Amino acid sequence: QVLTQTPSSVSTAVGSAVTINCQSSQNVYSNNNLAWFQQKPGQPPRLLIYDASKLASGVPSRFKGSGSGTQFTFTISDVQCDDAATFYCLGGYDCSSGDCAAFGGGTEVVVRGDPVAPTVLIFPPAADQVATGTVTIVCVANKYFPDVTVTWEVDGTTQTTGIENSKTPQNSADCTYNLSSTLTLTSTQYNSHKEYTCKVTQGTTSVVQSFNRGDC
Amino acid sequence: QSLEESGGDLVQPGASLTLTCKASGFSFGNNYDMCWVRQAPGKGLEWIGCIETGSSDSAAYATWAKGRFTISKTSSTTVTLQMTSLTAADTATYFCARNFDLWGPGTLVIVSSGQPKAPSVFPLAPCCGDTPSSTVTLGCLVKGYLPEPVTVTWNSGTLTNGVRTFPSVRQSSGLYSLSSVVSVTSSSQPVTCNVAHPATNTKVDKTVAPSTC
Amino acid sequence: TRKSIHIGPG
Ligand SMILES: [Ca+2]
Ligand SMILES: [Ca+2]
Ligand SMILES: [Ca+2]
Repeated sequence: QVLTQTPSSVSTAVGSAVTINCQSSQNVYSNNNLAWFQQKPGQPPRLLIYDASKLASGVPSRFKGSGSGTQFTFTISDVQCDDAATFYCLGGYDCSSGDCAAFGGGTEVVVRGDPVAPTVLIFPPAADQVATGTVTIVCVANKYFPDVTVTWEVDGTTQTTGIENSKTPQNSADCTYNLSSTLTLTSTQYNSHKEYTCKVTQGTTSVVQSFNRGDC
Repeated sequence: QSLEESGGDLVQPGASLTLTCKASGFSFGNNYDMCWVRQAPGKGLEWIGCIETGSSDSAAYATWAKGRFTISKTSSTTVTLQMTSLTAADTATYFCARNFDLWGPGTLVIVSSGQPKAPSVFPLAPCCGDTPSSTVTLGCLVKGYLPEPVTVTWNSGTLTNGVRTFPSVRQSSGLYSLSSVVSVTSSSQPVTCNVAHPATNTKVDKTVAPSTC
Repeated sequence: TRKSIHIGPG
């Protein structure tokens, strides 16, 4: 039994409605043993709808499911920043003719709220770091939307390697992200340069933070 | 009424491992479908199998699991998942659930021959020369650990607001790194990050002071 | 005998 969930991702505005589809290779048990879940990062799934269209106790009525047999849809009305998550359908099947259950592959829902420009912080390597032979410089972009790009520069020269980025989940209140970007170099490399710059760009507006190695 | 899974661990390929699902505020003497579901890092949910705790007491499995894993009711408040012949394909968080309605927070299983490595922790503070005032954001960089996860708290869990702990990234070395930062009303609290790494049985504290001059 | 999986309130 294979349950095909589409789309794999969607971006939608606060206040819109949004729809997800699930299509089954065979009828679910009694034509309606089908459920929908919401899952946020680091958390277990939360049951939203069961029996195709019944609302789980305590779930907001702007969540709605429908369908029967092999074709099912799930719709969120009046989308909120709090809804940003991954959603899954789950089918229950006749145990005597195949497997008892199958999950769909998930839909990541990104929610577009009001734009916010980031503030930016740069952190020079702690003194203990250079001794280890490698040095990691950390840049943080706080509370922003929509997405940004990050550029590292060392003495004016754009870096093209040694960079890793990590982004938080969307804030449940205002849709904003936070981002950490790290630049990693050998101590030899670090000691042979002066100015270290982190540039965070949103549209055509950048915020730039820098330090000099010998100033910290 | 709640569930908690335990027994997650780092194990070598070929190993066996038993996870436990513990019930609180109710018991398995009533009729429920107690099921196990897993999720590989960054991937989707996958059904493993179920045991009914009522009459019939039926165990059923996904075709891929059948014969390699068992699920059984071991007391009025415990259900187990026994796994054998583990490979990297089995690395995941493992959840148990009651009627797919009540869920545990999950327990992590990592199958790998890699050897554990404890994190180095370094403080993060604005450059000596960064001007006043009012607020200040401080942090800890947690670098070079294996395997996941680490847990970070501030002042032993009493500092909770204004904390951002970024998801880990697997660096070019093969080891993991993350940062945690916290905004604190400036020139006040010396704050301390507590970094625990269960795989190496280590816990490190690092006290961070704003940069004076 | 088990027919399927049970989802939701019993
Ligand atoms: Ca798609
Ligand atoms: Ca599945
Ligand atoms: Ca079976």
